[PDB]
Amino acid sequence: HQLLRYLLDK
Amino acid sequence: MELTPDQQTLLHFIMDSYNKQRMPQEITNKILKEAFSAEENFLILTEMATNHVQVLVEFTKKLPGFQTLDHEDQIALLKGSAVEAMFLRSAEIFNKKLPSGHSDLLEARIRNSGISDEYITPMFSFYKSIGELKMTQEEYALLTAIVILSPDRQYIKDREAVEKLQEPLLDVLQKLCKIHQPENPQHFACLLGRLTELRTFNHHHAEMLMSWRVNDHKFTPLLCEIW
Ligand SMILES: CC(=O)Nc1cccc(N(C(=O)c2ccc(Cl)cc2)[C@H](C(=O)NC2CCCCC2)C2CCCCC2)c1
Repeated sequence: HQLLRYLLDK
Repeated sequence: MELTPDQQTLLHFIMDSYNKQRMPQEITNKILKEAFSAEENFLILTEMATNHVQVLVEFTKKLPGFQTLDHEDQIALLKGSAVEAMFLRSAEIFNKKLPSGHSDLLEARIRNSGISDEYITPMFSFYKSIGELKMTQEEYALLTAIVILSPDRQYIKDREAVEKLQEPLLDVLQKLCKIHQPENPQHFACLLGRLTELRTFNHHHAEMLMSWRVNDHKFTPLLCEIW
């Protein structure tokens, strides 16, 4: 979830 | 008959973010230059998978109403649709974006990446079935959006919020089918047939990943840890 959360909240 | 001003607006917002997508030159140059070993061919497919994830997220963020959804449901939608969106984008790249020589080289690389035929054959079968439909850019962009905004994915808390986003996309796709193919009343049904065929790739994909757990060459922690 860390990678998806980063790309989504960028 | 025509799309209402609101449907034209909705389709325009979907077309705009979809057209921004581009397969980078460095990946294209690798398909042409790198060694034909199973390790190098697999490394090219790893680069394509990581690129797809980045492209998918940027596209999804610009989908009308997506950013109005609860943050956890936004994650759940991206997680549940990533595999189906990959096959849809891959179909378009193979059948429209890559030149005949480049795609023949990519297929050679895929067929020699150390991946079993069981996970290669349904993939090329799907590319042929999709190519037979002679799909427009509008149909590719709408189908991709419909796949991402699926209200039946696991771990979504507010499914009704997602239904309100997907229903107007389905109305738009059916209206475009009635406008551009009036002599073929079954054209919309053919597009829904691709949605059901896409869903079968989730179990094929999960089976493929589960088998790499005892392999040192194919195991990619970045993608495996999520999917
Ligand atoms: C059944 C099946 O998936 N077959 C099958 C065959 C060949 C390459 C692939 N993959 C592709 O990315 C791919 C690449 C190019 C094409 Cl034209 C088609 C597909 C793998 C994949 O499933 N990636 C997913 C992306 C979205 C997030 C979950 C991971 C990838 C996993 C990591 C190591 C390299 C290979 C998949």
